[PDB]
Amino acid sequence: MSPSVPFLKRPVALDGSMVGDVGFDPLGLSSVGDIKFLREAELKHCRLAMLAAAGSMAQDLYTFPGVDKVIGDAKMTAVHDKLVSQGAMGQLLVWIGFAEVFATMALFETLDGKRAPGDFKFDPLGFGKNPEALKRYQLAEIKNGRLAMLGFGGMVHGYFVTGKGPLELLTNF
Amino acid sequence: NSAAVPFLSRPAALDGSMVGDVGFDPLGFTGKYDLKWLREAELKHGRVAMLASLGCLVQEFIHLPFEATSNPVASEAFFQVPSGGLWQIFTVIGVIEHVSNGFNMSGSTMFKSGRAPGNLGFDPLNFGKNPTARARYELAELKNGRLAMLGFAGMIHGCFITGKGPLAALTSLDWHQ
Amino acid sequence: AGYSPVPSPDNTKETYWETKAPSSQVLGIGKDVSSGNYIVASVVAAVVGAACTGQCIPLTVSPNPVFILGSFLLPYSWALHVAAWIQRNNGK
Ligand code: CLA
Ligand code: KC2
Ligand SMILES: CC1=C(C#C/C(C)=C/C=C/C(C)=C/C=C/C=C(C)/C=C/C=C(\C)C#CC2=C(C)C[C@@H](O)CC2(C)C)C(C)(C)C[C@H](O)C1
Ligand SMILES: CC1=C(C#C/C(C)=C/C=C/C(C)=C/C=C/C=C(C)/C=C/C=C(\C)C#CC2=C(C)C[C@@H](O)CC2(C)C)C(C)(C)C[C@H](O)C1
Repeated sequence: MSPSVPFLKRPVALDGSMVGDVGFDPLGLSSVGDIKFLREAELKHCRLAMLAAAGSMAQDLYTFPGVDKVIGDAKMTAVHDKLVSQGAMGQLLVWIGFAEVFATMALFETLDGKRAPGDFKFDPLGFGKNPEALKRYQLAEIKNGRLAMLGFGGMVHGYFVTGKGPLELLTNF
Repeated sequence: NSAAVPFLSRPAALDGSMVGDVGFDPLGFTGKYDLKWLREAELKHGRVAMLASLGCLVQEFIHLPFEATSNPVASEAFFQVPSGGLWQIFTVIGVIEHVSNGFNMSGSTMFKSGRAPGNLGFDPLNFGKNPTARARYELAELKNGRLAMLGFAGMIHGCFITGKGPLAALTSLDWHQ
Repeated sequence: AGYSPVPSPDNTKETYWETKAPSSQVLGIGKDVSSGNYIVASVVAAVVGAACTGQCIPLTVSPNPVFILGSFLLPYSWALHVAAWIQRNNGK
């Protein structure tokens, strides 16, 4: 079965219920552990990686006033290394750690069945109300996050090979 | 279920009775400790911090005539000031604590009398006559005390860093470094 | 007989066995993993751990963190193949 991998049996844990479930688990990593935990991890990685990809492109295009003096010609991980000394990365770490302690509480609730994986009730503009909308926007979120994980991996490793940011690379090659 | 952390369940102890409750206890301190003790601690911290923040702000601009009391920086003032006066304040604060609590200054014994948390009977001018005004004042006191806790924390740490008074530090922000 | 009941952690099951193989509750989080999955994991872990150990046998003063991490797969491969045998004789 397994629509994704047609020559493998459908993963036992994956019943097709969750959004973006094409029965893709060739190595059987869903059998080990709880699928709710893996979905929370996947959505965390999706959101973080797509923020990261958009941030890489946006840093390549624009930089805030006065950052050029601090970072020089640094791009990507070089910017990281440069601003760890300055203290920016430390402040980001402090605040993200606060949010992540509260996300720890959220994950403990999820494992107990109270919370749906990846649901933090963050909908200020109120986009997802039409249950239909949320159902589409969930699929779009998962797909875009996966594409973004791959895209950020590609961006970082292209920087490793060449030393050029994503769009600066794309312009000249 | 919480109203503050919408993605977390409402703390069982917090049920909307005490003023200032928005269901904010993500770490479950209320289940482990007495809520009345926690509220007494909260209001005491807020009151001390309110007084402290106003103290720093007034100190940096208004000074006593003596040279030992002419430091705009609060942190530096603590050490420039005579130690005897600081210890006198310590002892007087201790006496006030003892008397106000009634010598029942423990977790087990403080609320044996049954007094409501945060109520030490200090209302000289009698501003709590009107019950509705009293409820508004209670919420305002809680909010302002929390704000003062955070604000004085910021003041003291910015005094450590900048080495200047609160508003001097605010107006002397180094935009070019 | 008057001893207080012994407290045990949550979700504590009975793992005692007199069968040919334990009950696969012994493998915990990996109880639902396939025997073929355990076999492939054990072989891969053995190869990678042996390689990363050989890359560190003449230990230098600056060993590679990834090689140190991967060297822990040789001990891991043993448990993996024990789990493979357990899971082959329990129906999977
Ligand atoms: C020491 C001061 C103090 C104390 C004793 C309390 C006590 C209380 N607050 Mg809280 N509160 C405080 C400060 C304090 N508050 C401040 C400064 C704010 C403003 C943000 C609030 C805002 C607030 C709200 C909005 C609400 C409460 C409520 C409550 C009650 C239930 C929650 C609880 O158990 O909290 C106990 C909490 C503690 C004892 C604090 C523990 C601190 C840990 C151990 C370390 C903290 C480190 C650091 C400051 C955190 C940042 C780290 C960073 C570097 C990453 C309880 C009576 C709820 C209520 O009214 O219920 C009746 C409620 O709705 N509080
Ligand atoms: C709009 C919001 C904004 C953001 C989000 C932001 C973020 C960061 C970060 C990120 C973590 C760093 C590391 C950084 C660093 C510096 N900023 Mg900057 N900055 C913003 C705004 C302004 C303005 C208005 C000015 C300014 C400046 C400087 C100088 C001075 C260098 C020097 O003069 O030697 C340095 C070193 C001043 C300047 O010189 O700008 C010509 C100045 O006026 N920034 N800035
Ligand atoms: C949810 C929510 C909200 C929200 C929100 C927000 C802020 C949502 C933000 C969403 C974002 C930032 C999504 C970003 C997706 C990025 C992707 C898919 C990148 C792919 C890159 C690729 C494939 C690539 C590449 C590349 C590679 C690898 C090689 C490189 O040389 C270059 C190249 C480009 C070719 C709002 C605010 C509306 C409120 C609402 O109430 C709640
Ligand atoms: C008991 C009682 C009574 C009473 C009374 C009394 C005396 C009540 C007194 C109340 C007071 C003094 C309240 C003070 C609140 C101060 C706050 C919230 C400060 C926040 C500061 C912040 C956020 C800040 C900051 C800053 C930071 C961190 C860094 C700085 O560089 C910059 C900046 C300054 C911006 C009366 C007499 C009516 C009788 C009645 O029967 C009941």
